[PDB]
Amino acid sequence: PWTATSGSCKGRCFELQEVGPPDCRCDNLCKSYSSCCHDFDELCLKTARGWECTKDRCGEVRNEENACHCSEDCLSRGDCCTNYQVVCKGESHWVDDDCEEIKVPECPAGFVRPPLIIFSVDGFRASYMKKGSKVMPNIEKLRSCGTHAPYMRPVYPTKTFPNLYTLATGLYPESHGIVGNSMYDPVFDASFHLRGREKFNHRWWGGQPLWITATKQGVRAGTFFWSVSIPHERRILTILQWLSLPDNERPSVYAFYSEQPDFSGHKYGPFGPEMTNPLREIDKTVGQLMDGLKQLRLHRCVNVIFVGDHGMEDVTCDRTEFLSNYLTNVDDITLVPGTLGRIRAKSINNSKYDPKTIIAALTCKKPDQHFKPYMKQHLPKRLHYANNRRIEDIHLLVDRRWHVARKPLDVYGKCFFQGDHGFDNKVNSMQTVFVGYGPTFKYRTKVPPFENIELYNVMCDLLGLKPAPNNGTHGSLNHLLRTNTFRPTMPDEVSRPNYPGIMYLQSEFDLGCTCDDKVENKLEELNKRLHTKGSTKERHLLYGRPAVLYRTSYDILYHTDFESGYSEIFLMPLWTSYTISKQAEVSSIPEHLTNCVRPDVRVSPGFSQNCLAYKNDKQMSYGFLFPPYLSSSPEAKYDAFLVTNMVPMYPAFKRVWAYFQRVLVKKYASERNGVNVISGPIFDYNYDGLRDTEDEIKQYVEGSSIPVPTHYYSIITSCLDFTQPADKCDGPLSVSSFILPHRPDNDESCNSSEDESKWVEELMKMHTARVRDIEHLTGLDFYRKTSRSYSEILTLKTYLHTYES
Ligand SMILES: *[C@@H]1O[C@H](CO)[C@@H](O[C@@H]2O[C@H](CO)[C@@H](O[C@@H]3O[C@H](CO[C@H]4O[C@H](CO[C@H]5O[C@H](CO)[C@@H](O)[C@H](O)[C@@H]5O)[C@@H](O)[C@H](O[C@H]5O[C@H](CO)[C@@H](O)[C@H](O)[C@@H]5O[C@H]5O[C@H](CO)[C@@H](O)[C@H](O)[C@@H]5O)[C@@H]4O)[C@@H](O)[C@H](O[C@H]4O[C@H](CO)[C@@H](O)[C@H](O)[C@@H]4O[C@H]4O[C@H](CO)[C@@H](O)[C@H](O)[C@@H]4O)[C@@H]3O)[C@H](O)[C@H]2NC(C)=O)[C@H](O)[C@H]1NC(C)=O
Ligand SMILES: NS(=O)(=O)C1CCN(C(=O)C2CC3=C(C2)CN(C(=O)c2cc(OCC4CCOCC4)nc(C4CC4)c2)C3)CC1
Ligand SMILES: [Ca+2]
Ligand SMILES: [Ca+2]
Ligand SMILES: [Cl-]
Ligand SMILES: [K+]
Ligand code: NA
Ligand SMILES: [Zn+2]
Repeated sequence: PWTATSGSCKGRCFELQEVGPPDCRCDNLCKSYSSCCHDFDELCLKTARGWECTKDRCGEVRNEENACHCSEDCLSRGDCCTNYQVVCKGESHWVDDDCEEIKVPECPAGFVRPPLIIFSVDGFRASYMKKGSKVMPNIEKLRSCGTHAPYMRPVYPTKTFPNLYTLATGLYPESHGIVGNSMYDPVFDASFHLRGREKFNHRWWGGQPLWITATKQGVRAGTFFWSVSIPHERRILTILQWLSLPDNERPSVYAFYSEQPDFSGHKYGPFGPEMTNPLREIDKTVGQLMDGLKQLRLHRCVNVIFVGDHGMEDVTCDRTEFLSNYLTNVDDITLVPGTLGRIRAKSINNSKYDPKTIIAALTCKKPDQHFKPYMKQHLPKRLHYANNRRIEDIHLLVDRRWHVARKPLDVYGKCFFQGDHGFDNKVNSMQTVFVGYGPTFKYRTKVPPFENIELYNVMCDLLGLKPAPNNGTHGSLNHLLRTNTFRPTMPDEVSRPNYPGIMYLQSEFDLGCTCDDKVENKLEELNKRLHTKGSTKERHLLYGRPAVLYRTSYDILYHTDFESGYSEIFLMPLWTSYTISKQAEVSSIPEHLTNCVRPDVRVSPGFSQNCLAYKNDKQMSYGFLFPPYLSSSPEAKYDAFLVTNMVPMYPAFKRVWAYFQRVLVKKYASERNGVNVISGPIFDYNYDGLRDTEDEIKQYVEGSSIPVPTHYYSIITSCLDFTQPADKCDGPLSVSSFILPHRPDNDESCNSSEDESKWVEELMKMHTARVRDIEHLTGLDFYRKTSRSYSEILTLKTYLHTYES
């Protein structure tokens, strides 16, 4: 829209509030709206004499034409060149100073809290920290002397706006709404693009980003965004000038963004020899900032975060898959292409368009096919990439180093580029960086890798703000912090369990399936009773029972080898917990326990499954949560065939589940010196990442009230010190978990005609999960009763086992 650009920026340069149409603008974003006053360049973007003081300029008379100053008044004016005190007052560059612990904020009088400066680097791959260390001394000083992770995991897709906005909000893209760098919203009937004006409309941007959270709570925020044409040196000088403002106008939070190294990375690849110079240049910018802070006596006052959005992979246009090689109908689709694919109908008036036929035509068609198609609800749940109408139903997960495109003309265009990003967020090349330096961060401390969704909470903790509701786990990053830790309380248990005893006779049941229990001494008779009353429960429930965080009716069921929380509403366990020692033996299913299920005399027939429904349902079979293969004794093996341990399983999924239970659990116990396993169903028919209520379930076992899970989870816990057995661990724990999709075929696994040893593990790795993912999906809270700090437990709950080298 039109602006009066006739007015002036005099005494307004980089003003901290964005003035409306009646005026022309002088803020750091004015150029991006073509709204600056005519004299913005002249007054606000000075360049004369460059960015550095020289000996000749020391004690110059102030000339207001200069980009920066070397006059005696510059310190109190806050506009010296960042090297002024080095060149003119015999001081050292910050990077040449030994690091010294910052135990408290050393701030000028009138500072109410340490400022936070967020320095974001686009496309800064995690491995640049080591690989570029010789050319980035300032960054290396921040890293070594402050708090750093070896890498930080971005969100999917590993694109720029989704990640930058996740850093801003603590939200998954599905929640904040920036699901891609390009998007179509069918409700608005509008398109969002990198180029163009639509991206500036507020309706795209969900959640509450840090600058708003700060403003709403009375903390002044620096104008976060810089028009691209403003040179980095000017952005630095501007932040330092703002930090020199009076107490009642000075921001408490600042942001710097660099388009490098992403710009060069796309052209040259992540490690192209051309990459050295951009890394040197970013390091020089960091050194300007630190030297400038040091001049202002703020270098032991501010907290600095050095963070990236995502990494960068080698991708060249010869590694392109074309949908025109697969689809005969290729002109009837719209593709959002590149390092991910999203497909929809070109016209909503095409009644032929059929997603099922599209998926089929894209599935395992070429031997080394470098993408895989998914309906979005079938994507790995760790990606949290489905619950937004801007995400098309059909998704293509693209292999690292490749692109997908609709037709070969479209690519001639990725042949002028050698790098890209966007792939699955567990891919090593997509990982990025985190360093925190300052009074509130720890000193010379390495922390484990963590996800970028956690940072918003921490930025809030650094500024004294209450975060808006978000997808971080607040407290899981307390180990990065010297002070201002957030100490939450465990959620309160909402439903208390029943503990049913023996209440039903065998003949009350009509299961249609019933084992012929033929076997029939008081040493063992009291033993069986004590096991049913929970005498072995300390062995199998190592960390307390899970708490149920919603209103329901459920029963705790005790057994020799396993304990369960059985839902009377869903007719199956919510959780089954058991411990397998390193010594445990695997056994096979005896004939008196084949093709049959036993009534559980603690649970009414009306609250039990039955076998007739499985017989009648020609598509659905059943498996067991506690694995009968791992029963401790032949007497205990009967418990594994109780109807209360049965769950609905498609025969295709049974292949996966049996291999897990019969092969992998024991392998893990051998490798990890025992494991504790908690397994159960998940119902997420509306693909929102949250536990379904009973009225959301779309599929039941034929002719019954038995709901069919969308997924099966397992949480596998052992001692981080693997010289201690899982059931006698004195210290921190180790965990890996999965959320496997409960699918009626193995179309996902292109090698599934082979033996399970050639494909099931690969599937499970792709569907690796955090405990916290499982908690959202089940309304359960785990690790209630450990010896450990609750924040250490929150860290453990956010861990993801990625399987990357
Ligand atoms: C990740 O973390 C996030 C954040 O915690 C989790 O996301 C939250 O999840 C909740 C459950 O799905 C969801 O609760 C909704 O809220 C509905 C109100 O939503 C609107 O207002 C929200 C609050 O706005 C105000 O406050 C904030 C505070 O900071 C300010 O910044 C605001 O400016 C306001 O002052 C607002 O956040 C929300 O934003 C969404 O929608 C926008 C479009 O308007 C998008 O721009 C934005 O990106 C958000 O979009 C996401 O979320 C929506 C779902 O809301 C989703 O569809 C999108 O795909 C996208 O994912 C809205 O503007 C409320 O109406 C809902 O109530 C129904 O269900 C409840 C259950 O208790 C019923 O009891 C209730 O009766 C009600 O039923 C009625 O309506 C039904 C639905 O239409 C209808 O069918 C029925 O018959 C009834 O009539 C429910 O409470 C939060 O909205 C959501 N927040 C965000 C930001 O996403 C997320 O779950 C976490 N993920 C995981 C995996 O853990
Ligand atoms: N990869 S690619 O897309 O092929 C490539 C294309 C070319 N390209 C550009 O044109 C850049 C993209 C971009 C520019 C210019 C300026 N810019 C911001 O000023 C910004 C900062 C921010 O910072 C958010 C901060 C929140 C706190 O944590 C640190 C980040 N957030 C947001 C928007 C999300 C709101 C925006 C983002 C680079 C990327
Ligand atoms: Ca980026
Ligand atoms: Ca759900
Ligand atoms: Cl995209
Ligand atoms: K069946
Ligand atoms: Na297959
Ligand atoms: Zn990029």
